[PDB]
Amino acid sequence: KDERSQLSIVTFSEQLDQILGGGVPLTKITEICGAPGVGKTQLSMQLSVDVQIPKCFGGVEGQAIYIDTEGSFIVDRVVDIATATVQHCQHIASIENNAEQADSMQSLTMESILEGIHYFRCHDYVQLLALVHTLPDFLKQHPQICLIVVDSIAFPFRHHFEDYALRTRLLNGLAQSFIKLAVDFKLAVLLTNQMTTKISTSHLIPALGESWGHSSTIRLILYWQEKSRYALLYKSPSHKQISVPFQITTAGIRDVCPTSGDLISMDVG
Amino acid sequence: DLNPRIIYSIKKAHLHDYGTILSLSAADIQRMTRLSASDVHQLQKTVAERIRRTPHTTAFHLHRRSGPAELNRDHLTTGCQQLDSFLRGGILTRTLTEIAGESASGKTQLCMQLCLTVQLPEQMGGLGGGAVYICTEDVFPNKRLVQMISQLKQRAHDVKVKDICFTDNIFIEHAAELDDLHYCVSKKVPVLLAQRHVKLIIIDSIAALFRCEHDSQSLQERARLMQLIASKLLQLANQFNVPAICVNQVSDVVEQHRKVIPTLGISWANHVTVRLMLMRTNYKLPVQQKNIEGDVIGSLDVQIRTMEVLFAPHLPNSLCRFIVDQDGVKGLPAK
Ligand SMILES: Nc1ncnc2c1ncn2[C@@H]1O[C@H](COP(=O)(O)OP(=O)(O)O)[C@@H](O)[C@H]1O
Ligand SMILES: Nc1ncnc2c1ncn2[C@@H]1O[C@H](COP(=O)(O)OP(=O)(O)O)[C@@H](O)[C@H]1O
Ligand code: BEF
Ligand code: BEF
Repeated sequence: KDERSQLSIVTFSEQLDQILGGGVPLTKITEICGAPGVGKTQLSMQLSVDVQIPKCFGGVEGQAIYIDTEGSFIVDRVVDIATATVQHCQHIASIENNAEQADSMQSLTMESILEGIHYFRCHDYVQLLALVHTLPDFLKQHPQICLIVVDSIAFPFRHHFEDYALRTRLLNGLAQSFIKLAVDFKLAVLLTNQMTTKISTSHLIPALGESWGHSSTIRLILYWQEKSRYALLYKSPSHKQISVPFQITTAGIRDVCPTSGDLISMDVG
Repeated sequence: DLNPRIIYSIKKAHLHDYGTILSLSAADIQRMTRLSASDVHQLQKTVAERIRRTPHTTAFHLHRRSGPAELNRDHLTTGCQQLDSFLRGGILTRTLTEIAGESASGKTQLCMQLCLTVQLPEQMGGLGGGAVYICTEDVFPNKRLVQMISQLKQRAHDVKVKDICFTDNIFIEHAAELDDLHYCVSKKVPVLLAQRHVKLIIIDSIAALFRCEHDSQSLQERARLMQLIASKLLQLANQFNVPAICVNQVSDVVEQHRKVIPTLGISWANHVTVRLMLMRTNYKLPVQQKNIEGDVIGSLDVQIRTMEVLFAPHLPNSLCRFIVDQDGVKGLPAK
């Protein structure tokens, strides 16, 4: 309805922003799946930075919540991405020569970007439910928050749950909780997910079973092909099935060439 | 647990574990007890607030580093400045670092070197504590360790390092089978972390114990024991602020029918924070042998080896050369 509910968070890869519909959409759930090292945490860090891009540079100019359940949030890496994002905005302000942009760069620093990343560390799945349930009290106090990252949603639930049906309603309780948070506070919910195998040539599938992923609007699979990273659009409202190449540099998520990359694939129909 | 008045329904409702409460909906609470959304909301609010959890902070605090102390990590030096910069500081605490590599690639040498550097004072890049080395394969190479210790004391020009008794603070355990390794990690190691100030956990090798069972009932059991051992390792690393390092044989010839693939599969990989791979090359480096009071006498060849970052949250997929000599593992300047 309002103009905030239709905004999107850029990934700094335009090829990625295409298949996402302009970026990671607010008020929806976006899911990132992939083998280790493919870039789930890299994309999570990038979005936590990109959501803070000021509106005079075309950004949402919000803040981020980073819920880290694996412990792979090394702040020295975020400094890399934050530095590069500020340098990119500084470049725009210099090319476009607008006075408001030059004013934004006065307060747009790597440190301010770090200050816009609210960080929560969960060690077990019980701490995650306790945090999600106390989030409304926190978000009402920080209404400028436009992004919630859970990195990852899968890791706390890989234990030997004796009642997998209990794990299922645990995951669906969270999926309903994140959908409600996404609409009620008009922020993007980014969930990262691990891959697992299936025996009954073994192949990889997203974790948490077939009961998981229904409440996710967009689902991406990051994967390697030769020595190149790719993002397969697994689930989307457009129903199209696309793969786009991207890369991960010291600056963060970027397009592989400026510019290059396109495939087609689809489903019935 | 908190107030007894709302309790009259949940004690009678067969649900007194704090974790189980937070799963179901407020209307489902009304389904189980004759309570209102006013009570169902306040019931789950107090439970969620009761659960102890590390408090909120910002990335800026992590950078400063002025948030909760249990979120700070420390760097353990590799002993070489060149490898330390390649790792942006060295081995990180509260992480699981996997060191994979082919046979005689230097995996054991590197781990033994960290058993020395962990004992250095923090000003020198150490963590000021001992190490536990869990062996599943060969006998520990004590002759090689004593050589490295002597070379370290000889080359250190500070009495603070010379007066360290390295052998007394390196605790060698042998785990013959997968179940025994789980006992050692879950029961033996925490004693060392608490009572003897061990600041480094090494397992060499977790993959070797996956030798030959091949019973699916065991294979479910083999994978069940992996998750438990890997989860316990991560839990100890965070709780005691120590690095956990697992050595793994990279299984080359079957997967690649010079390219390589680590052994334990994707379920194991999902626990690894940083995975490095060591390989041998055919190239050799001429180095002058000079000893101490005697002088440079001639050149000998050392094997040139590679170290590669397969994945890490903060490192590029870079490669770096290194060698092994009397002192241990030494990096080579780029490039
Ligand atoms: N400082 C850096 N410079 C360049 N690339 C990096 C840097 N840090 C990490 N990367 C890339 O990102 C990868 C880590 O991705 P990550 O998101 O942690 O994986 P996962 O999807 O398992 O979370 C590394 O393997 C590396 O290729
Ligand atoms: N004192 C030394 N000087 C030079 N090279 C050594 C020394 N000790 C061992 N090496 C080399 O290290 C390799 C063995 O390394 P090791 O730690 O056993 O690796 P891995 O555990 O992967 O077999 C051998 O190739 C050997 O040539
Ligand atoms: F660091 Be990634 F989320 F595996
Ligand atoms: F000595 Be090595 F770990 F094979």
